[PDB]
Amino acid sequence: MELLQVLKRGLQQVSGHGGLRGYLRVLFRANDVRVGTLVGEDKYGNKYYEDNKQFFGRHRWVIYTTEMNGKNTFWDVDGSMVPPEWHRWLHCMTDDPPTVKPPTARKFIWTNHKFNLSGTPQQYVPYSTTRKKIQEWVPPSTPYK
Amino acid sequence: VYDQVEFDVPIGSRGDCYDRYLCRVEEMRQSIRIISQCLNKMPPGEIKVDDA
Amino acid sequence: MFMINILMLIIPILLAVAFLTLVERKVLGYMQLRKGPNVVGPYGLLQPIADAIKLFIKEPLRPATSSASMFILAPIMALGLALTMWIPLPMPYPLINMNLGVLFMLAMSSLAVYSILWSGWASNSKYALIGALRAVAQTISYEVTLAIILLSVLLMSGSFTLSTLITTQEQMWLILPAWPLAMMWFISTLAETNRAPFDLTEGESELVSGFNVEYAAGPFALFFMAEYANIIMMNIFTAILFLGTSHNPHMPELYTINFTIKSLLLTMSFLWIRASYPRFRYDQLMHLLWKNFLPLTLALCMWHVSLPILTSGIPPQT
Amino acid sequence: ASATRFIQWLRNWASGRDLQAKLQLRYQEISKRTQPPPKLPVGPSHKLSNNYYCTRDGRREAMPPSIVMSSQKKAVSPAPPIKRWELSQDEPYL
Amino acid sequence: TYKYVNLREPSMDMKSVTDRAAQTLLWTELIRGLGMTLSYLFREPATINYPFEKGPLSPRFRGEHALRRYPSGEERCIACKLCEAVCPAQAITIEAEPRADGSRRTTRYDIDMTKCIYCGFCQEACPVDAIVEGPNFEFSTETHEELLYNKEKLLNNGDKWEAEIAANIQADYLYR
Amino acid sequence: RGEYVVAKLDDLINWARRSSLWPMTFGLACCAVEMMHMAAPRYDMDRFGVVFRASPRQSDVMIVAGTLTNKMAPALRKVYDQMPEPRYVVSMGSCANGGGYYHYSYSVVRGCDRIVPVDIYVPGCPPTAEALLYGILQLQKKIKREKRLRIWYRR
Amino acid sequence: REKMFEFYERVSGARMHAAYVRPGGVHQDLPLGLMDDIYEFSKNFSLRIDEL
Amino acid sequence: SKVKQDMPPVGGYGPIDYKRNLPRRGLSGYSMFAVGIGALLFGYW
Amino acid sequence: MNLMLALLTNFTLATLLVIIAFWLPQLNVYSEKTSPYECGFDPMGSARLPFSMKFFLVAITFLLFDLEIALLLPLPWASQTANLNTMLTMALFLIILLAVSLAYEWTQKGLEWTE
Amino acid sequence: VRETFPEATIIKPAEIFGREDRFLNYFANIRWFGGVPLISLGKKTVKQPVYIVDVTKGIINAIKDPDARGKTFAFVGPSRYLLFDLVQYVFAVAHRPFLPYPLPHFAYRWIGRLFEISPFEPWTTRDKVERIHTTDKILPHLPGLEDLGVEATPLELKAIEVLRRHRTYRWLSSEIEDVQPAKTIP
Ligand SMILES: CCCCCCCCCCCCCCCCCC(=O)OC[C@H](COP(=O)([O-])OCC[N+](C)(C)C)OC(=O)CCCCCCCCCCCCCCCCC
Ligand SMILES: CCCCCCCCCCCCCCCCCC(=O)OC[C@H](COP(=O)(O)OCCN)OC(=O)CCCCCCCCCCCCCCCCC
Ligand SMILES: CCCCCCCCCCCCO[C@@H]1O[C@H](CO)[C@@H](O[C@H]2O[C@H](CO)[C@@H](O)[C@H](O)[C@H]2O)[C@H](O)[C@H]1O
Ligand SMILES: CCCCCCCCCCCCO[C@@H]1O[C@H](CO)[C@@H](O[C@H]2O[C@H](CO)[C@@H](O)[C@H](O)[C@H]2O)[C@H](O)[C@H]1O
Ligand code: SF4
Ligand code: SF4
Ligand code: SF4
Repeated sequence: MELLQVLKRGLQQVSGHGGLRGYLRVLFRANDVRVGTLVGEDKYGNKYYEDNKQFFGRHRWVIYTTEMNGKNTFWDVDGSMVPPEWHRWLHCMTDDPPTVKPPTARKFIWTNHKFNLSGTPQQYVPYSTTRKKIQEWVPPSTPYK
Repeated sequence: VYDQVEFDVPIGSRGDCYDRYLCRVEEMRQSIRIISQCLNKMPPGEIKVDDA
Repeated sequence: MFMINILMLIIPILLAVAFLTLVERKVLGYMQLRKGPNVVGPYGLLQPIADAIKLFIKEPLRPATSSASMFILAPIMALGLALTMWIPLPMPYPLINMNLGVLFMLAMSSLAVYSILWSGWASNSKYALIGALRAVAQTISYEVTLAIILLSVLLMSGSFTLSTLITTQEQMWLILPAWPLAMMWFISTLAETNRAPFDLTEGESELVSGFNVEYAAGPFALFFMAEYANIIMMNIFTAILFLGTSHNPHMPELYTINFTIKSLLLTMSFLWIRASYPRFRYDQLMHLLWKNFLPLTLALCMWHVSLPILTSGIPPQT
Repeated sequence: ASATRFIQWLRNWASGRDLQAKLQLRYQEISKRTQPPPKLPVGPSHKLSNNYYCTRDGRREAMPPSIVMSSQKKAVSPAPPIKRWELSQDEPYL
Repeated sequence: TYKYVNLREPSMDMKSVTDRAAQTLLWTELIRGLGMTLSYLFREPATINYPFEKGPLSPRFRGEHALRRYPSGEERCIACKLCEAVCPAQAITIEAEPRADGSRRTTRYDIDMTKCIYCGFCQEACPVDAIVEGPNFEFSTETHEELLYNKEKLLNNGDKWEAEIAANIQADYLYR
Repeated sequence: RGEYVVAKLDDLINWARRSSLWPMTFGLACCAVEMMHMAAPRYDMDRFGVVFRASPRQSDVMIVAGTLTNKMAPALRKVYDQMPEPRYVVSMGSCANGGGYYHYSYSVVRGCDRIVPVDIYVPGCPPTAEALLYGILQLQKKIKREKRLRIWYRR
Repeated sequence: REKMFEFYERVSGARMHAAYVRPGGVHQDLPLGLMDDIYEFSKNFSLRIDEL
Repeated sequence: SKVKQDMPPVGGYGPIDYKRNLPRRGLSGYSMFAVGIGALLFGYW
Repeated sequence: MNLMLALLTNFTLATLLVIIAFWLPQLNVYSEKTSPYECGFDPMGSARLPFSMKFFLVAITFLLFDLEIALLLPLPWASQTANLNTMLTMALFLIILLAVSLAYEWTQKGLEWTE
Repeated sequence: VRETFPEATIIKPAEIFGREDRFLNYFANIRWFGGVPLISLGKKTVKQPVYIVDVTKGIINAIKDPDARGKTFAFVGPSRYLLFDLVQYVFAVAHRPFLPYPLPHFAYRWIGRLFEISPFEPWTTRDKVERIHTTDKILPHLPGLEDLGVEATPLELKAIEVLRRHRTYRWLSSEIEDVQPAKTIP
């Protein structure tokens, strides 16, 4: 009976997440208990998974780290936490993960990725990047008059 | 290249919302019919006019 | 002990109503190839709690043009009468055993219509008034057919007591000998509860929100709870009328389990129907009842007066 | 694709169609998200000779309108009457 | 060629007339509609688990702008102002002067991201691939001012996103 | 300790409010099409508790999804004022953000923030449906950070 | 519609406002693999019309 | 190298349906009414 | 006493929820907020203006038909009579006359709304 | 303030009326208690309320006016009213029934403490009762709004703007000229 096999698959998911505690963690953090193949992990702690039997769109996913750049992200996660090298693979712009097709290294590329900083003291504030256009006459500092 | 593809124009008989709804549904089917011919008859070559 | 019995009636009703809202959103979601709530609590189980708290800490508005007293009265009437509709329901024992329980439910349903009329009129705004007058049209459409449909069924049961329907259906569901009446009853309950494809007093795509368009926050929540309470109650009424459950006096919980399953499935069918059909035009609803159900209902009322007499199967008075 | 046999039968029966043959969710039949590089062709003007621009200059062939009448025999219509359409042979009536 | 969408006369034989009466009285066609929504209830939903799963995109996707560098670290932009000229929204503002080493470089490069229509004309017009639209689309802000990008912001975007941008350009430059 | 009690009550009202955001059924132009795709099955906004309701009396969020013209500006302000509080405004797309392609037109309001206060700006022309969803989840986190009861306690 | 938005995005980089058809032709040639995916979409679409 | 762009497969793509297909299901009108009356009579008895 | 208690509790509970709704939330009342709703534009004319009823004749017919059910509701009890010959004839007579009355209003175009 | 910052401009407004004031709105909100209590029936108190926009324009001119540095201004309205006449005008403009009754000072104070119990924003207080029944000082020696170029706005022209929302549906549309003004203490 398939209805018995379905229960085993769902019961297997509890062991695939390392017990009930790990299962409940992913259930409450990501609202999804599927088990996939660990494609890789980035230096911030994000873990990347695939299951190619899932339909297109659900076949790749990230479990975000619980802390990033000194911020607690156990409950507060956002798509901007995905670093650029994994961003391409997660959005299916490429087939190759950065574990296989590493990005080209440059001396100016950020070593540490930053998430969206709006609403924090690190937010961007616009300003004019050009210098003063008109130089004003400065009167002398002595009374000759 | 619409003169090179075969499709049917749906026509209503009562000029009401229901007939106009049927015409739009049948136009979707004909669009799929046209798309099929475009997929098979796509030619090679450049995609903008060779005139810089 | 009776005061405790009352609280063990209306608190569960309110909880069932809250979680019906989740179920409708999930059921509609999956029929629409999506999921519905699945974030707020696991599988969305906390979603109703967030909505209720949200509404009751939201600012209520009394419109400048509104009739203050009637504006406040109407939502109180809606919820208070929605709860009242439950007290005579045999599940299998009623909280209040009534001689004319069916006649009590008809009267309480008629009174509840005024919570739509007065809220719409008291709002003093055009979309609210249009919604209220649609309720006048809706009641005119279904009320006569609804009472006569009940009469025909009660000519097989013999009384207006709701517990007698349990006795009547001990051997066989009444849907067998009265499936034509069950069909017309089912549609009438959809019109009675202002449900799709008869959701005209609200008629979102047409009237924004119809009669309750000026209501916010807690007062709005009262109308919402009343509506979903009536959806469940009307489908419990249907289960008792046509799918009677067997009652073992020594194991009354077996009745309750069986009767609850039937009530849930009938409630699901309301959600199913809402996902499937377009909306009637409110004049077309009137013509449905008066030109189709009423002729058939009159004929079947004649048939069910004669059938017991000619078959010598008249039910007992007691 | 993971639906059990019973569920496949249930929705097949309810819909009245064999839904498994034309699923609306995409799986492995789609194109790979990495593709080999292209090698696009060039157009008809990519030549090293017999290619003077003046001989293929569409813009310079445009002319001002032809003045037919200004204020400085059989009757005609703008064009022949339109030919009557034919009924479709693929499916004349829906 | 044309076809009629609604031009058919129902058969008036006894079986057909009784088939239509059953449909009217027993609601057969309405029951059929219930079957369709029922079949959908038991289909896997199309929903993806955002932000843990993402909608697919291609290398051509036009997102947040960035200013790029050569492998040496020098800026690609040489202040030609082609992007500023072509911008359909006039969202680009540029000032330039000789750099302290004589290089032709900008002293202002602003993109008003609330003017911009994200059309990609600027990256088509650029002769050196200096200005691009990157793949980022998750940069909503809390204030309007945060979307008025100056050159420092755009260079940081390039440094932040270059690893992905260069791989995307590699995938699509033979189509350009 | 009152500080502890008000802190927990803040979490509850914040959680209830962000978990049940009901945007007003209100859209202006092409950005409203991407808003439809956020309600469509792939993203299913309703799964976050985000549900459109037509009446402003029953709405918590106004998503300004499209160009705001001078002729439309009074009606937008009207229906925003008729929203009970707390209420939030999400500006979606270049037109709503600052005028966009039509910034220099004689008939266009250069940003909806001249008419109403704005909590989140979603960039794009249009923002993708995912971009809009990112903006809604950003609004949720802004509501999560609110300190209404903690500030009242220290008044 | 969401699947057809992807076709827009794959040729132009935009889901809606492609700015792809221009005087002279189109902006860019179809990426490799696009016509197979359009064919896969079109194979099943008529069934979706049948359900509507 | 040779030209390489997106093209149809050599034989063309497989057939694509487009014509309306709403299959015919259900019992005859006679059979449905006969079952309905049969249930009525069993109920009455 | 049980019935009266049950009614009092139901409407007391509803009234309490309305009291909480009005005294719990933070209010911010001003003119534009409480103005009547008409899709963002000011209403033209009062909502108290007459609103023509196009089904006025069906509404009046409802009053007469609504009273027929009051005559018919006792039918389950009347079926307990020994005088079933009279009761059945009179029961059918009333329903038939209701059907005739419906047929008349139907044929004379009384169920069609005024245009 | 005058000691820490000798060059400060110090502005001394009377009770300020406006849409979001706690003045005209305060009187109009007494209607929920039926009658309107008043110390000595409001015949012993005089007020000279000033419009919010006048105070605003006076502040803005003080910033731009070099002569305003180090000065102290008094911003008062054009007219002085008896507290009884003012409240009577408020209820006339709002078309609410006006039932003034006398309440002695000690009684009014006791109720003031009653409303001070509220941990939120008290509807009234003992201190508030005192200030409402305090006579508005006459300070001829101080410069006023006219010294900064502002022309004081009469309460008769702006009361409807504040008090229209305090009416019922019956009286919402009543025009500005329908109510006769209040006796101004010449
Ligand atoms: C189906 C039934 C569901 C019912 C659910 C009922 C809600 C359950 C959750 C309760 C959470 C606590 C309520 C907090 C919400 C308060 C609204 C708010 O946010 O205001 C912010 C305000 C903030 O005020 P503020 O002083 O900081 O500034 C506001 C003024 N301006 C605009 C000028 C800045 O908080 C308060 O003022 C008081 C907070 C008190 C918290 C304790 C609540 C006591 C409630 C009793 C009120 C007394 C009247 C009786 C009401 C009935 C009593 C039940
Ligand atoms: C021994 C002799 C015995 C003598 C007695 C014999 C009696 C049996 C034979 C008589 C016929 C029995 C069936 C009667 C059922 C009622 C029929 C009916 O009124 O429906 C027809 C109605 C007509 O409307 P229309 O199709 O638009 O055109 C009419 C033109 N004037 O069309 C409609 O009403 C359509 C309704 C639209 C709303 C439907 C929305 C819900 C649809 C799903 C419901 C599924 C049924 C669920 C039933 C559950 C019951 C628990
Ligand atoms: C517009 C005006 C329309 C007027 C319509 C009037 C319709 C009347 C139709 C006849 C209905 C009654 O038909 C009649 O019913 C009674 C029972 O009630 C039957 O009576 C039979 O059974 C009863 C018991 O039930 C016995 O007491 C009686 O001795 C026996 O004859 C008659 O055998 C039958 O002839
Ligand atoms: C004793 C109870 C059982 C018996 C049933 C009692 C009710 C009988 C109702 C009979 C109605 C007959 O008279 C009715 O008049 C109108 C004329 O306006 C007829 O014709 C008109 O109405 C029908 C439906 O509205 C339309 O399809 C038709 O185009 C229109 O001309 C109806 O087809 C006819 O049914
Ligand atoms: S994408 Fe288009 S609108 Fe935006 S800066 Fe570039 S050229 Fe201007
Ligand atoms: S970004 Fe490119 S196009 Fe724009 S000024 Fe610099 S070099 Fe020129
Ligand atoms: S921002 Fe772009 S997509 Fe949105 S309304 Fe304006 S032009 Fe249309």
